[PDB]
Parts: sequence; structure tokens; C-alpha cells
Amino acid sequence: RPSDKPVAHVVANPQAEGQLQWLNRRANALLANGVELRDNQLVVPSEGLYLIYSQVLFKGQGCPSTHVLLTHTISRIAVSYQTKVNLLSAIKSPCQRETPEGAEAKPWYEPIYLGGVFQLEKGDRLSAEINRPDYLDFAESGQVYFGIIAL
Amino acid sequence: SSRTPSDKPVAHVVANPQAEGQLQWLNRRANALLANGVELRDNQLVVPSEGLYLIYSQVLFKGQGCPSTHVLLTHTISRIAVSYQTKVNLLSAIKSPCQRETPEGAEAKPWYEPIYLGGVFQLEKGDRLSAEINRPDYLDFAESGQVYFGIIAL
Amino acid sequence: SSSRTPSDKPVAHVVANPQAEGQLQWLNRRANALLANGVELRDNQLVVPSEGLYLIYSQVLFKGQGCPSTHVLLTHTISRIAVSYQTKVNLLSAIKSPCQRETPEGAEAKPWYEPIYLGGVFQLEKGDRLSAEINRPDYLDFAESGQVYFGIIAL
Amino acid sequence: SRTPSDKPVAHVVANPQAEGQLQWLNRRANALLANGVELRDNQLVVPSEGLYLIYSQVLFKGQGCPSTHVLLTHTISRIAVSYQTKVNLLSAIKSPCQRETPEGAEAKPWYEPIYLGGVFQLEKGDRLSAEINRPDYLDFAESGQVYFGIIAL
Amino acid sequence: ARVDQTPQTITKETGESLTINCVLRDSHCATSSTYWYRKKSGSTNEESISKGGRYVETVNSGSKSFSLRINDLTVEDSGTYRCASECQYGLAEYDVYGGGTVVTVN
Amino acid sequence: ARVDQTPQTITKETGESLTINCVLRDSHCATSSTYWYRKKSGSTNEESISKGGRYVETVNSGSKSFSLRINDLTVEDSGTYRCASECQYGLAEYDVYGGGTVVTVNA
Amino acid sequence: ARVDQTPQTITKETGESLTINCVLRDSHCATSSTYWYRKKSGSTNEESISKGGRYVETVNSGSKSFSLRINDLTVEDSGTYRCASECQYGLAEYDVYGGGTVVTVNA
Amino acid sequence: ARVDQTPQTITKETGESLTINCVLRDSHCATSSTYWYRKKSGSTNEESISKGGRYVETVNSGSKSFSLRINDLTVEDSGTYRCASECQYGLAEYDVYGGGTVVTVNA
Amino acid sequence: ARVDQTPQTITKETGESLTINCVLRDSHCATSSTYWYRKKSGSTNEESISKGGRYVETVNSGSKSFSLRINDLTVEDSGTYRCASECQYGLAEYDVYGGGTVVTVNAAAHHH
Amino acid sequence: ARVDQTPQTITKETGESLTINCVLRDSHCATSSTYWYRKKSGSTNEESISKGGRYVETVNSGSKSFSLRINDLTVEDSGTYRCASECQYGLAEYDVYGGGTVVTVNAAAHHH
Repeated sequence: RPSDKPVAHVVANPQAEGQLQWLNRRANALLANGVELRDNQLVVPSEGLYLIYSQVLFKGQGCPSTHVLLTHTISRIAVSYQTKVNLLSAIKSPCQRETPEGAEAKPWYEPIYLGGVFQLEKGDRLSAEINRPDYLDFAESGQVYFGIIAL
Repeated sequence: SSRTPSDKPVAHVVANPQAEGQLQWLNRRANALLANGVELRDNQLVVPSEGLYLIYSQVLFKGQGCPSTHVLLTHTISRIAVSYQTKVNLLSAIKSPCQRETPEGAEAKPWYEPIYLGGVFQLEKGDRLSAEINRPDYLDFAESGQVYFGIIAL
Repeated sequence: SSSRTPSDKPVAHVVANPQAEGQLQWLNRRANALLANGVELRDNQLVVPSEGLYLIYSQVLFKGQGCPSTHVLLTHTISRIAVSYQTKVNLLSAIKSPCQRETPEGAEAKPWYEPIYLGGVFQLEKGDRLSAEINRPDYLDFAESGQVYFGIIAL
Repeated sequence: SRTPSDKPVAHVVANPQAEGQLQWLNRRANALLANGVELRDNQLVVPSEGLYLIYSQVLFKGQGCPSTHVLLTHTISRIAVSYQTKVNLLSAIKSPCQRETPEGAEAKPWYEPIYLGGVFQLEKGDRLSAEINRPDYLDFAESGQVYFGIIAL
Repeated sequence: ARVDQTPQTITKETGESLTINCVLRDSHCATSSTYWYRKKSGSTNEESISKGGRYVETVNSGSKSFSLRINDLTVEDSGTYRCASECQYGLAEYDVYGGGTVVTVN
Repeated sequence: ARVDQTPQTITKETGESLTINCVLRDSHCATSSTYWYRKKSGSTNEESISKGGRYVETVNSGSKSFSLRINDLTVEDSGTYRCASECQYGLAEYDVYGGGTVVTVNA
Repeated sequence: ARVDQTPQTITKETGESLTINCVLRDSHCATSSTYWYRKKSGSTNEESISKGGRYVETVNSGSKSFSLRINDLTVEDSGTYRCASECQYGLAEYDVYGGGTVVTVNA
Repeated sequence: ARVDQTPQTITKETGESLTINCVLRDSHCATSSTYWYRKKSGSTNEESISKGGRYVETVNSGSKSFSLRINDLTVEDSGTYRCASECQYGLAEYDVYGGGTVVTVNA
Repeated sequence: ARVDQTPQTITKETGESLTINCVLRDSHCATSSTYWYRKKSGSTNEESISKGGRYVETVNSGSKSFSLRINDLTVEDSGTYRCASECQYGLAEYDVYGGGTVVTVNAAAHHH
Repeated sequence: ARVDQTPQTITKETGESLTINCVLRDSHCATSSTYWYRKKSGSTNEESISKGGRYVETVNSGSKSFSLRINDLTVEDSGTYRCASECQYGLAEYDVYGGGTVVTVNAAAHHH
């Protein structure tokens, strides 16, 4: 057994160690009815109301003393305005103390989720990105993802 | 009188507040829904028809101090399909509940950490989704919409 | 500019005002924000224009610096006061402790960041008043864009 | 300037940045595509009936001779509106490796070029295409090492 | 008193959709054997609704509650609807019923 | 950004021809509904610039650019001048802003 | 595991013949449009095995299984050999993989 | 060598302004259809820079040279910047490119 | 492929009648200059079939196909039969061919 | 049934393209001399539709079928349409007809 409308749910590639790359040909992932996967960018195939969401899980085995800043932003470049602008963004500081040091063991995990409804046009290229792709944990399944759905 | 006719299988279930330390999903409460075919068997939602769904759930964890540092908080949505009869995770998240300082003396520190999951997936007839947590002893269903779980036929 | 898509489904996506000070004043006339098809923004509250199933979501970004009371609780709730039951009730809620006891006594500079996201599907009626709320409007980080927002969409 | 050429012409060059494939480019210095010749999907579309000169060159380079015995081929095909099947106009075969996989020695890259040219009567809408069997040995490193073009005589 | 059918009387117009809810109060009856019966005004037959299509059934075993939404209502859907369940504990086996009437105006 | 106020931080004489040009980049905004706002030096209130007399605006509908020439420049005209436009596409309606400062010296 | 390679880690000196079996567990994957890959001494990358040749492929759609008999066994390379299939149901399109190690010595 | 990017490797500090100049050496290319493309360090895609605001373009046709002054430099502005132009003589149409890298450290 | 013979291999018996049909695929070839050739089994020279008497030729111009019915079949008419056509567009003149083999078996074999 | 007009009753809206197809069953009629007649609703005129512009005519001799595509449909293009063909064998010369009616509704013209 029909279809629906423009939809996408892409997940990071686990066999891309230390990089963020969205894949569509993988278990329980979608990219159909016109949405294109360019250079880690989703191309909106129709003008309308869309739901954009993404989650990233950051994991580290130690806390540095630089006050780590983890960022996650979903960006949009439109045909009408040819500049990268943030639609959804969030920042988080995972390590509060002064590094593990005395007891060197800091297996920390911190997730961030983003979601919202937007009006997008033909040819708009959306991109979900993070500032420190060295703490990405694509070890298990559906812990890092990014998708859109035409409402 | 139910004056509003509406369709598309939908569900928004909330934890049972009067269920000690366990995650029992309810639909017969205030602003919670379970209609148009979605069944709740054993804290598991049964998809009533094949199509595209939006799946979401949040869990809020609260504890009255961190005694040990051996605690990992998880929140996962799993799926058992007719085509592939093994439970696979659709959405997953992990969170460190106690950053550090493990309360040594004069603990008296209630800690709160939320986790939210959401995404779009294709489900088939008979698919059984379940929202699960690692330590149901940290559930804070005392307030209102702090823990919930639902699907909606888009 | 002429548009080629007659879209409907009552929708709203409002983002916080940065020019505002220590308050969560919602705007609709800023860049990637929407408020159309009957939804009005009254008293920082979204008024549902039609019955049906809606998707409610909101995000808040909290940022501070140093822990004065050592035990701060950050709250974020979306409430609904309906024509059928005229009391403000929580639909989605979350609590978060940003500072876990230890407060650096003597040293300086330690801005903390803790975000909170909420989302769910609900049955709303005509005239229902939805509200996005926080407990400490002095820790709001409405810098940059799309860090705090609030919206509904008719599914 | 004065360019009253007015004649169907095309001289396309291989993409240096496109790897392991033969994608034809025309917006490159000393390459042309004008006066009716259109380039669709790696195919040249003849704009007018007449006598044409069709030519193409490919340069193959590999960094050793494996034991597969590669048979490098190069053919220009023509699919006509009158006869909707691909027929070869010009073809050539070349065997570059007649020795065993170098046992102790290595390196020794082999280079083999192939050139094709001829005069034909083509019709409007005929689609000519230049193709090779092993596009992983294409050496488009320098300038004008792989090319393909027609000119209305 | 063992099963509580809540909408005891509904009056809807042709085309709409009625939902009937039943809640189990005996913890020995199982939500795995729920049954639905209609008796059309003027007939002497209790017919059994088949679970599928115009008749959608939603069950939650945690609350021991099940529902029956009927769409595309005609005037041929005017009659008394009952829900049913199969109970079994020790050596005991029994069944449970309720009550509720439907009328559709054209 | 979506609007480009070009003559930033100009410092001239108590003269004139204080033209500030703004370039529209968002193809949803129209040069017909243009607005200008000034905020003096040291003050906490943004006033609405009215056109006519000292504040003349030249519109270029072709170039999607508008300018604001300030003549007979005085010393009370020291402040941050901003340009604005009202944009509208499908169901979206918003407005856009820029930035640009003037300082006036006297004889 | 969606795909089950039965014959895995083994050390077969050059010269042998035995089929490596992969069984499909996802009923959306097809016994057709299947491809095979073997490693490169387990050091660099996996190779893309071509059609027929020194490699044997057994396909039966009834049993939803495909196999790889190691014929004409010379010293090509060692490593983990994977099988793969193209799966697609309705709006979904995905693929599945395998894995299994062979080590070859010589006389 | 058909357009010459002069600043090959430049390293400026956060908060500065770098100008990259390109000189046309092919007398068929025009300073009118000039375009700019940047490739952010770590990505394999060249994106297209827009002309306006923080990216100001100065063109002088006499020497057939154009420049690209970029202000308010962050640490996100590290990459390979290339310039381009559209050349057209008679029956020929082509475009030309260059090369030059920027790295910005914080302060 | 230009020109497609439909009856590839036929095995009729002595005293019958076979028709072999050919279909043109090139829009430059005409059904007006059609020719037929037979090659008697056991010899190499391809003879030109003359259309008359036992060899009758039919044509259908709509689909650009022609056929050749052979009546009064004997046992000496076993061979490889080909059809041919003359194509001509601008500065070009060529011809096209096909293929189809005949085996005709005889009688007697009165099993006693 | 001597040419068969296939779309008997069609109903299109203002702004469209309707195709009317006729296939010849009489092996004497030729696809070369084809004519079309439309009769505007309420009058009996059966004026002759011309081949050009809004009326494009597609002819295919292989399947012996012709069509008449009408684009940019208005409400003044509603009527009974017939197809025709000219047949000729020995001493006989005749023509053949069909039938098919169109009804066009407007677009309601939503006033702001």
C-alpha cells in the first residue's frame, strides 16, 4: 500500500566519524514528494507552511576549562533574500565545574531540540548545523536528526 | 453534545499522577486525547492505519539529591513493525542528571531535568510504539503537562 | 509582492521582542514570524479562531551568570483559559534547575545557558486563550533570533 | 568586432572537477556552443539538416596495469528522429596493458589516447553523444585532453 | 455498575458522527474481548457491529475503557446501541452490558 | 541585511545635502511604504521623521533604493537616523530597518 | 538485524569454495537490485564487487536469501565482506548492509 | 593568467577589514558581470556571496580590476574566496576564476 | 533494428502456402522499392525472387510493411529467404536487409 | 460503425483544453481530407471549424485516428461537435460523420 505531501526526516550518518552529514537512504528516514538533499541542505519544493525540527545530542568524555558553548541553528536562505538567517537556535553550556581533574571521569550527554512552523518558498535551502561537530553522538539510533513536513 | 466533527488518528496521553513510581498512560483526563483508532495496549500505542505520523513525547525527571554518580537519564520511542519484528529506536535522548558536586552534606536539593523528543515517521498497520524511560523512580507527574506522549496522523 | 499560494489553516509563530526589557513581549511584524487566518494576539495571548486540533509549541532560552540563591527553578508553561472552563490551566510545563548547588564564591565570569522546549497536540475551541509564560523574565536571552518563540498551527 | 559566422558549431571540453565521469562543458575558454547547437544531457542536438564533421578525443591514464585486461573503448553514437535506436558512427578499441601486475616494481602510469573523426549527414533533432567504457581512467588534468565537437560544413 | 455507557441519549443530524464511550468498573473483564450491538428501531434483531470502516473502536486497557465512533450517519443508524465485554477470574466466567439510544434526523 | 543604509557615521559641517541612501534587498518589501526615524544624541526616545522641508526623500522605484537629504543642517540634528519599509508576501507581513549615524560640527 | 550474514570470521588459505549467506529480515527489501562488497585486506576501504566473474551469487526470492560462493580463490585481499540490498515501502526508501571476515594465507 | 587574485594567503584579526583585489588579464572579460564565491573552511561547497552591506564591491574599469572589502570580521569567515567574471567575444561564452584563502583568529 | 522480419523459422509441409512479413523502421526507406531474395539450402548464390505465379507480394503503406506469400509449395523451396528495401533521403542511398529461414518437409512415410 | 467519435458527453470549465477523438472503421475512408463541424447551442448552423490557432488538429495514419484539440476554452465554445472524413473506392464517393456535445461552465469570478 498511497502518499501524502512534501516530507523529510533525515538522520546523521553514523559512519561519518566526527562530521554531520544528513542521509535519506537509511532505516526509518524519509525524503520524498520533492524535498531535495543538497550539500547538507533541504530544498523546499513548494511554497507553503512547513514544520521544521531537529535534535542534536552532544556527548563528551571530559570537561575542559574553556566554558564550552554548544550551539545548534536551523538556517534558511531564500530566493527573495540571499543571506543565511537563523530561524531556530539555542545555546547551552554543559560543564559547570573546573574540569573533572581530581576524579577524571566526565561521561556527559546533553541534547537540544528545535521546532517551529514557517512559510517557505520554492528553492529555499534549509540547513541544520552545530558549532562543535566533534562532540556529536550518532552512536545509537535516531539521537541526531533533522526534518521538515508540509502542514 | 460533541458538536465538532473531526478525524485523523490522534493521541496525547499523560502519565498517571496516582501511579506510585511507574509510567501508566492515561486518556480519560482533562486535556488528553486518544481517538480515531489509536489503541493503548500495555503502555504501547497501536497504529490503526498506515500513513505518515508525527510522534512526540516529553519526560521530566526530579530527584531529591544525587547520592551516587551512577545515574544516566534516557527517554526513547521504540517501534515494533510487522515487516521487521525487532524493537528499534526512532527517537532517543540521554541526559546527565547530576552534573557533579554529588551532594556530600546538607543535600536537600531537588533537581529537575526535562527531555523532549519529536519527529516525523512512516508507520504501517499494527505498528506498536512505546515511550520508555530508564528510571521510572525519577518521574515527576505531580504537576500537569510535564510528562506526555502522543501521535498525530498528518 | 504578489503571492501565488492561497494558504489557510489558522497559524501563528511569534518571537520575543529583543528591544523589550525583562519581559516576554510577543511580536508578529518581524522577519520570519506569522499571525494570520484569524489568530489574534491580545494580551500576549493567542486567541484560537476556530475549533479543531492544533499543534502548540514554544521555546525559551535562559541565560544568567553566577548563582546567588544556589537553588533556582526555571519554569516554562503554555496555559489555556477556555470559554468552556474559565480557569487558566497548564497544557505543557517544564522545570529546570540551571545551577546545581555550588556557587563560585570569589571568582568571576560564568554565564550559564539552559533552554526549554515545549510541544504538543490539543483540542482547542473558538475563543480559547493560550499563553506562553516563564517565571523569571530577568534571565531571558532574546539576543540573536529564534531563541525564544511561541506558536500554534491548525493541523 | 565582426563575427558573421552563422554556422552550426560546437566544441565542448571535459569537466576537470567532475571525477570518474565524462560531463561536457561549454562555458570554458576556447570552447564554444552557438548558432543553434544545444547541449542537453551530455548530448549534442543538431539544429539543421546538412553535412557535419563530428570529432572527439579521450585520453586514458592509469597508474599501473592490473590483471583485468582492460579494453578501453570510445564511440560516438547517434540517435535519429527517423530511426529511434542508438547506432554507432565512429568507434575505436585499445588494449593498454599487455603485462602482468608488476610484482616488485610498481607505478609506471600508462597513457592511451583515442581520436575519432568523420563526415555525416545529420537531421534536425538528432542527438549525438560521445562516450567511453571506463570513465575512471579519464585524464582531464591538462587542457584539451578530452573534447568533442561538430561543425556544420 | 460493571460498564458505564456514558452517552445514554444522542440526537444527531444526517451526515454527522456520534461517539459512544464505555468504561469498565470490574477489573476482571478484559478489554481484549469488547463487543458492540445495535438494534435498529423497528427490528427485532440485535446485530453485532463489525470492528472496521465506519465503526472505529479505540481501547485503553490502563483505564479499562473503550469507545466506538460512527461516521457518515444516516437515518438508518437510529437504534439502541450496547457495549459488551468478557470476564474471567478464578472459576468464574460472565459478561457485562450497558445501554444507550441514538436518533438521527434528516 | 534586508535593508542597507549606506552612509554610516558621517561627520560634516553645519551645511546641508546630508543624503542617506538605503538599498532594499528583500523582494517582498516595497519602496512605496517607506519610513524614517531619528534619535538624537544622549536621548532615550525614537521620534518619527516627517517628510517635507528639511527632510526630503527621493524614491527610486527602479533601483529599490530611497534616499533622505537633510538640508540647512543645524546642530540639534545630531543623532542616529534609521530607514524603514513595510514588507508583505503571502500570509506574512513585517517591516525592516537599518542603521546610520550623523554628527554635525559648527563654524 | 535486517540482514544476517551467517559465514563470518574465517581463515581460509588461498584455494577454497564455500557460499556466504545473507538472509533478509525486513520484508520490504527485495532479492533483486542487490550488490556485494569485499574489504581490501582490512586496511583501507571496501571494494565494489562487479557482476559475475571470480565471484558467485545465489539468489532465490522464495527464501528471501542471497549467497556468495568463493570460487577461483586466489589472493585478492582480506577483510570484512558485506552484502547489501535496496529496500523501499511506499514513501520510504532505504538500504541494508552486512559483514563477515575472511583471512587468506598462501602455501 | 585569466584573472589574478592578488592576496593569496591573508590573515587578519577579528574586527578588521580585508580587501581582495582581482585584475582582469583576458581582454574579453567585462568588469560588469563580476561575481563572488566563497568556500567556508571545512565544507566542500562554494556558496555565492551577495553584494551589499558587509560585502562592499569597488570596481575600476580603467585597469579592469575589482575588489571585495569585507568588514566586521568574525571567526566564521575562514575559507577560500574566489572571484569570477563573464567573458564573451563573438561566438564564445565562458567564465573565469581565481584563488585566495582567509583565516581569522579570535581575540 | 531497421527492418524486422516476423516469421523467423517456419516448417510447413509440401502442398501448402507460407507468407513472410517485413516491417520498416527507418522513415527514410520506402515500401515502393522492395525486393526479395532466396538462398537455396546447399548452395551459396542468393537468387532474386521474381514476383509472379507462385511468388506474390503484398504491401501495407500505413505501417510501412510488406509481405510475400508463396503458394504451390514444393520440397525444393527450402532455403533462407530475406527481404530488402531501398532507402534514400538527401545525399544518401542505401539498402536494408532482414532474415528468415524455411524448411519444407515432404510426405509419404506410410508407416506399415 | 464508420468513424467513431469517442468523447460523447464531456463537461469542462472555462479555461481548459478538450480533446475529441475519432477513429475510422471504414477501410475506404482516408485520414487526409478531414473536416470538423460545430453547432452552437440553440442554433442549427453547423459552421465549419478551421485548422489553425485555437483549433489544432492531430492526424495519425498508423492507427487511422484524428483529434481536434481546443485550447483556451470559453463559455462560447459549448455545442455539439462532429468529425468528418472523405471516403472513395470505385465509382463511389461519400463522407462520414460522428457526434459529441460539450457543456462549459464559467469560473464565478470572485469579486474582492
